Amino acid sequence: NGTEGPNFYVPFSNKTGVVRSPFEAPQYYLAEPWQFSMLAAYMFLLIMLGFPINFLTLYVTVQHKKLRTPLNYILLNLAVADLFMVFGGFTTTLYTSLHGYFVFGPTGCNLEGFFATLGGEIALWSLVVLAIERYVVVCKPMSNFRFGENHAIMGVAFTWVMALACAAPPLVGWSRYIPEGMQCSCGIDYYTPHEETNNESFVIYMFVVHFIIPLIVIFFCYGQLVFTVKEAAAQQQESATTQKAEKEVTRMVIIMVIAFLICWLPYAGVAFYIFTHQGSDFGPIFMTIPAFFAKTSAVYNPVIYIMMNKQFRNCMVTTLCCGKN
Amino acid sequence: ILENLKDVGLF
Ligand SMILES: *[C@@H]1O[C@H](CO)[C@@H](O[C@@H]2O[C@H](CO)[C@@H](O[C@@H]3O[C@H](CO)[C@@H](O)[C@H](O[C@@H]4O[C@H](CO)[C@@H](O)[C@H](O)[C@@H]4O)[C@@H]3O)[C@H](O)[C@H]2NC(C)=O)[C@H](O)[C@H]1NC(C)=O
Ligand SMILES: CCCCCCCCO[C@@H]1O[C@H](CO)[C@@H](O)[C@H](O)[C@H]1O
Ligand SMILES: *C(=O)CCCCCCCCCCCCCCC
Ligand SMILES: CC(C)=CCC[C@@H](C)CCO
Repeated sequence: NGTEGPNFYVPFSNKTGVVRSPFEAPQYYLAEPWQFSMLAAYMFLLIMLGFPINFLTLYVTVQHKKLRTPLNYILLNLAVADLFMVFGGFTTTLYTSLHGYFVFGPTGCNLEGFFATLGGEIALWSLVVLAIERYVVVCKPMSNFRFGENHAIMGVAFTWVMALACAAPPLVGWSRYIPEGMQCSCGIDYYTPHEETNNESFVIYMFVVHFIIPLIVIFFCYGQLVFTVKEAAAQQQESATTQKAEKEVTRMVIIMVIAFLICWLPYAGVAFYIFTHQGSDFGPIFMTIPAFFAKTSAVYNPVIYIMMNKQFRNCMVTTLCCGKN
Repeated sequence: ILENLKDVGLF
């Protein structure tokens, strides 16, 4: 059903002699041109919505001192992550999608895949680290401990280490970056069993270390937090404000957990199917179904984690309305 | 924990 070569895999059979290198000729045989136009349109959407919302976060952080607290660093980190998702991934894929194929060759594939994977992993591990920080600060699990600047910096560096420990192996021999789906964007190889780079062990290490571990850490930390808040509000039913707080905190934890699942579950499940029923017939459009949900997390992660944060909100309505409110 | 909730931006 496919068509392989030295540094790619076109999910389209060369029985008709039409398949060409995704680095060299347009792939209008695995998708009409208008579908490449819609690919470019969606990239345009993700840039027009994703760049303002994420850059503005860093901006208002520069304007408002009450935002430059350590328990906010990871949020800033998230914004930077999304910008790596925007300029390392979304814009490149816009340009290449407008040509019908990946014009920047194998090296450009390694770059666009390295920065797209990097940004996405920084975002994910920032979500995990944030959950850990809120568990520690709110649940008070260690005797005589308060959260300082050095702890926050440590957390950000941990996100960077977990990201590099997930984006660098394909550049040096563990798995590899190849054009995915409609061959216009580059990603981690999990649809060929390429033994020379040991794709199977890397895909297992992804699913276990960079999916199961974060999932468990988030669910644990936020379950513990909702327990703590529920329990305190139970011991304080005379305080209506504590009741409000219990409600809002529960609703937010549900929103964040469900958003995490919507974001990373399709990628894990579809990729795991392409690595459990591997080798079959996979429409490029079928291949771009989890990447949709994951890539849109550069837009709704700032909406959930920043725009729904009363501090950041306030400072943004202040900045955009250039003075008051 | 209302103070902690505001610190972490959850309330
Ligand atoms: C999908 O399937 C396609 C068709 O099977 C395939 O494309 C073919 O690729 C070969 C090269 O590997 C092309 O071969 C050339 O054909 C022309 C005549 O049509 C020859 O003149 C030319 O001569 C070559 O020149 C050499 C250097 O001087 C010399 O040693 C010999 O003359 C040598 O033969 C080549 O033979 C062929 O035309 C292509 N087919 C089509 C329909 O264009 C694709 O590669 C394949 N896709 C992938 C991704 O692998
Ligand atoms: C992993 C973190 C997810 C925890 C979300 C579970 C929220 C359950 O929901 C909660 O239970 C209450 C009953 O006490 C209900 O009245 C409310 O719907 C809600 O406060
Ligand atoms: C200082 O006081 C500035 C006041 C705010 C001006 C009002 C903003 C108008 C809304 C523009 C957003 C729509 C852009 C079009 C989308 C493509
Ligand atoms: C590629 C595969 C079979 C599993 C990867 C799971 C991803 C959702 C992890 C993203 O960090």
